[PDB]
Amino acid sequence: ADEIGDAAKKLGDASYAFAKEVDWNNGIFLQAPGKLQPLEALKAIDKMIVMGAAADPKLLKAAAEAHHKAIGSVSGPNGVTSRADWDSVNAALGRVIASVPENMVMDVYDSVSKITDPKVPAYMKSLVNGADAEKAYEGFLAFKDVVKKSQ
Amino acid sequence: ADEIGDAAKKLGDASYAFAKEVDWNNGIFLQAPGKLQPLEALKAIDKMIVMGAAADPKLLKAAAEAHHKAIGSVSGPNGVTSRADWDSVNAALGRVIASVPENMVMDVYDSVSKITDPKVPAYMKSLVNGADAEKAYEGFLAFKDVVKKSQ
Ligand SMILES: CCCCCCCCCCCCCCCCCC(=O)OC[C@H](CO[C@@H]1O[C@H](CO[C@H]2O[C@H](CO)[C@H](O)[C@H](O)[C@H]2O)[C@H](O)[C@H](O)[C@H]1O)OC(=O)CCCCCCCCCCCCCCCCC
Ligand SMILES: CCCCCCCCCCCCCCCCCC(=O)OC[C@H](CO[C@@H]1O[C@H](CO[C@H]2O[C@H](CO)[C@H](O)[C@H](O)[C@H]2O)[C@H](O)[C@H](O)[C@H]1O)OC(=O)CCCCCCCCCCCCCCCCC
Ligand code: BCL
Ligand code: BCL
Ligand SMILES: CC(=O)O[C@H]1CC(C)(C)C(=C=C/C(C)=C/C=C/C=C/C=C(C)/C=C2C=C(/C=C/[C@@]34O[C@]3(C)C[C@@H](O)CC4(C)C)C(=O)O/2)[C@](C)(O)C1
Ligand SMILES: CC(=O)O[C@H]1CC(C)(C)C(=C=C/C(C)=C/C=C/C=C/C=C(C)/C=C2C=C(/C=C/[C@@]34O[C@]3(C)C[C@@H](O)CC4(C)C)C(=O)O/2)[C@](C)(O)C1
Ligand SMILES: CC(=O)O[C@H]1CC(C)(C)C(=C=C/C(C)=C/C=C/C=C/C=C(C)/C=C2C=C(/C=C/[C@@]34O[C@]3(C)C[C@@H](O)CC4(C)C)C(=O)O/2)[C@](C)(O)C1
Ligand SMILES: CC(=O)O[C@H]1CC(C)(C)C(=C=C/C(C)=C/C=C/C=C/C=C(C)/C=C2C=C(/C=C/[C@@]34O[C@]3(C)C[C@@H](O)CC4(C)C)C(=O)O/2)[C@](C)(O)C1
Ligand SMILES: CC(=O)O[C@H]1CC(C)(C)C(=C=C/C(C)=C/C=C/C=C/C=C(C)/C=C2C=C(/C=C/[C@@]34O[C@]3(C)C[C@@H](O)CC4(C)C)C(=O)O/2)[C@](C)(O)C1
Ligand SMILES: CC(=O)O[C@H]1CC(C)(C)C(=C=C/C(C)=C/C=C/C=C/C=C(C)/C=C2C=C(/C=C/[C@@]34O[C@]3(C)C[C@@H](O)CC4(C)C)C(=O)O/2)[C@](C)(O)C1
Ligand SMILES: CC(=O)O[C@H]1CC(C)(C)C(=C=C/C(C)=C/C=C/C=C/C=C(C)/C=C2C=C(/C=C/[C@@]34O[C@]3(C)C[C@@H](O)CC4(C)C)C(=O)O/2)[C@](C)(O)C1
Ligand SMILES: CC(=O)O[C@H]1CC(C)(C)C(=C=C/C(C)=C/C=C/C=C/C=C(C)/C=C2C=C(/C=C/[C@@]34O[C@]3(C)C[C@@H](O)CC4(C)C)C(=O)O/2)[C@](C)(O)C1
Ligand SMILES: [Cl-]
Ligand SMILES: [Cl-]
Ligand SMILES: [Cl-]
Ligand SMILES: [Cl-]
Ligand SMILES: [K+]
Ligand SMILES: [K+]
Ligand code: NA
Ligand code: NA
Repeated sequence: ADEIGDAAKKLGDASYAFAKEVDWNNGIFLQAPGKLQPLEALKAIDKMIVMGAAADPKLLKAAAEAHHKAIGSVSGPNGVTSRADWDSVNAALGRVIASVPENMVMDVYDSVSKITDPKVPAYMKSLVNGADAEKAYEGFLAFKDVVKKSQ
Repeated sequence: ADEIGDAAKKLGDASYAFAKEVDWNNGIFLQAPGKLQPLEALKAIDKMIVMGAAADPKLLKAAAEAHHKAIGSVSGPNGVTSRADWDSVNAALGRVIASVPENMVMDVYDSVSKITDPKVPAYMKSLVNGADAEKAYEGFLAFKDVVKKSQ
């Protein structure tokens, strides 16, 4: 047990209503988030490869194992994993994020934001309950504070 | 140095003409290979997650580092990496493949083949020189024989 684990459980309370509302079987997630810009997208992938090469190998392994288990408990019409496995996933990703320097995480965020059309967040939000999306994001802000303290 | 490394250099001789011919900046690679079938595709991704969780963490790390270096040497109008970095990539992936049981690798191959439309290989081949694609594949057959012997 650790503090990211505890923080993940508060994140779930804040965000699992939102996770149940997203239709995870929508084909839209395979689409570029706006115009496909292969050269800019390669830049964003390079930043993620750098981050992955720097991330703790055991925490990467655990994150994969948590997603395999989360695939096993998908149910309902939107393909949502169980609440326990949602929390498991979020804690294991928080530990990966904490295992690399802050600059590597911001470089993925900035490099992806460059290729994301400004309409994409509001479009996604419009498909779920907006209050539950707000509550999920406020959850995320509290969670990343604990992550940063282990980082 | 190892035998997969040596085998990668013979693979490059056989396959780098083909790699120069693929237009790696084509947007088509983001598309599903045929009809998007989210539930079947999740099955194929689950098999890759299982394989990744079982793969040697150091060899996964080295494979990411080799792709970061290969992104650095992209040139020309098709986005092809250098010949040296092509070989580097192929040897590092061969080592990952050798670090897990044969069944995990076949389960990814079978689970992806299930979602790949039968026209997709011939369509891809039609965009390059067909003899060089054949030579690249015969390379791959010789390479996977060395991989299997380290596996
Ligand atoms: C096949 C090859 C591989 C293909 C895939 C690889 C590439 C993947 C690219 C596609 C994924 C991108 C689309 C994701 C959209 C979700 C992000 C979002 O909705 O974000 C919404 C926000 C909204 O903006 C925020 O809005 C906030 C509003 O808060 C206010 O209001 C709030 C509640 O409303 C709270 O009350 C809060 O306290 C109050 O401050 C603040 O103003 C913030 O400053 C502002 O940042 O937009 C932002 O962050 C701006 C940037 C948006 C995009 C940034 C990306 C975010 C995630 C990047 C990391 C990885 C993603 C890919 C990796 C794949 C995984 C392995
Ligand atoms: C954003 C979320 C993430 C998105 C992406 C995740 C999912 C990705 C799915 C999209 C990628 C799939 C499309 C790839 C097509 C390339 C495969 C191919 O052209 O293959 C062509 C072959 C042609 O068939 C072969 O044809 C051969 C012909 O050989 C003959 O002829 C030859 C030369 O012509 C030689 O002479 C030889 O000696 C002689 O035997 C033999 O008959 C073989 O038995 C037969 O298998 O089709 C086959 O294998 C049949 C199966 C074809 C598809 C199988 C997949 C292959 C690769 C799977 C592994 C990973 C891919 C995804 C992972 C992502 C990476 C991290
Ligand atoms: C071995 C490594 C792991 C893995 C490592 C990572 C890492 C590392 C990250 C992702 C993130 C994401 N992964 Mg993952 N991921 C894996 C397996 C999967 C599988 C699968 C089939 O198993 C799927 C479908 C996905 C899907 C996703 C997306 C939901 C998301 C990227 C788009 C995004 O930002 O949407 C928006 C994201 C969500 C809807 C997820 C929940 C986010 C928070 C907790 C709550 C909602 C807040 C707010 C409303 C919306 C997001 C705004 C912010 C700017 C964060 N991953 C593998 C097994 N994944 C990224 C992410 O979520 O970025 C924010 C991320 O940082
Ligand atoms: C950390 C892990 C690694 C990684 C791990 C893997 C693993 C593991 C595999 C892939 C494979 C692939 N990866 Mg990779 N990959 C990474 C980074 C990338 C990046 C990036 C921007 O850095 C890109 C663009 C890609 C692109 C690709 C595709 C070319 C390919 C999956 C589709 C396919 O089978 O096409 C067909 C493939 C090619 C055109 C590549 C060369 C194949 C051989 C050597 C020569 C051509 C033979 C023949 C003509 C065509 C293929 C037929 C066969 C059935 C093999 N990877 C990261 C950093 N990648 C898979 C693959 O190639 O399956 C065959 C695979 O097994
Ligand atoms: C081989 C292998 O290992 O694969 C694994 C590798 C990983 C990395 C581990 C992995 C993973 C995680 C991944 C890739 C997550 C990807 C997330 C992508 C989210 C995409 C989104 C949000 C896309 C869009 C596109 C939109 C377009 C919207 C618009 O066009 C619309 C409609 C109408 C227009 O008029 C206006 C518009 C509004 C502009 C939108 O609104 O959103 C996974 C899945 O495990 C597979
Ligand atoms: C060895 C091996 O296998 O490697 C493989 C390993 C993987 C894992 C499979 C792999 C991969 C994927 C990777 C690394 C994905 C990385 C994802 C990073 C996500 C980062 C996020 C969300 C960052 C942020 C930053 C934010 C900042 C928000 C704020 O600052 C803002 C705007 C304004 C402020 O006022 C307040 C604020 C709120 C502070 C935010 O909101 O979000 C890869 C590439 O395949 C390699
Ligand atoms: C088709 C289908 O059915 O797919 C099914 C597939 C599954 C797997 C079963 C499934 C599922 C679950 C999924 C996808 C869950 C996704 C979770 C994503 C979690 C992402 C996390 C936590 C990311 C971050 C990024 C962080 C960044 C933090 C910082 O940068 C920030 C901000 C500010 C800096 O100053 C300091 C900092 C600390 C650096 C962080 O702290 O955290 C589902 C729903 O069932 C769908
Ligand atoms: C070859 C093949 O087929 O592979 C298949 C493999 C799979 C794995 C089966 C597959 C898949 C599934 C995938 C990747 C799923 C990824 C899902 C990502 C979902 C992202 C969502 C919901 C994003 C948002 C963003 C939002 C933003 C809301 C806000 O910012 C807004 C507006 C303003 C403020 O209020 C703050 C805010 C509240 C922050 C929101 O509210 O939500 C797929 C696609 O089938 C392809
Ligand atoms: C977040 C993160 O970590 O992301 C990283 C995660 C990874 C896993 C490390 C990673 C990687 C590797 C990946 C995903 C490789 C994906 C390869 C996909 C190849 C896709 C192909 C071939 C798609 C198609 C679609 C076709 C459609 C063809 C047709 O429709 C056409 C035209 C005409 C129709 O009439 C008939 C038809 C012929 C049927 C086709 O012929 O081919 C990467 C890139 O590093 C990003
Ligand atoms: C901890 C962590 O970060 O995990 C992350 C790590 C990654 C790496 C980023 C990640 C990932 C991606 C993974 C595992 C991708 C796996 C790719 C596997 C590819 C397999 C291939 C090509 C297999 C084959 C089998 C073949 C068989 C061909 C033949 O039998 C046939 C037909 C007929 C015979 O007569 C002759 C024959 C020729 C013998 C072939 O031709 O090809 C993931 C999921 O994101 C998790
Ligand atoms: C947008 C853009 O510019 O992107 C740029 C991005 C880059 C990275 C810079 C770039 C590049 C390089 C790239 C993608 C290279 C891809 C290489 C893929 C290599 C895949 C390999 C070796 C896969 C396998 C699978 C194997 C399976 C073997 C077996 O199953 C088989 C068969 C039979 C079983 O009985 C025994 C077995 C042993 C289990 C194996 O042996 O090997 C490029 C070209 O510049 C494009
Ligand atoms: C959000 C966003 O934008 O992300 C972006 C991120 C990136 C990384 C920038 C990006 C990218 C690039 C990607 C994934 C590239 C993947 C390339 C895969 C290429 C696959 C090819 C060539 C496959 C084939 C298969 C062939 C088969 C030939 C044969 O079987 C045939 C017929 C018959 C026999 O003769 C045997 C044979 C000879 C075996 C062939 O000949 O070739 C993209 C797409 O821009 C999206
Ligand atoms: Cl506890
Ligand atoms: Cl571009
Ligand atoms: Cl040598
Ligand atoms: Cl389906
Ligand atoms: K479970
Ligand atoms: K180089
Ligand atoms: Na460790
Ligand atoms: Na090792």
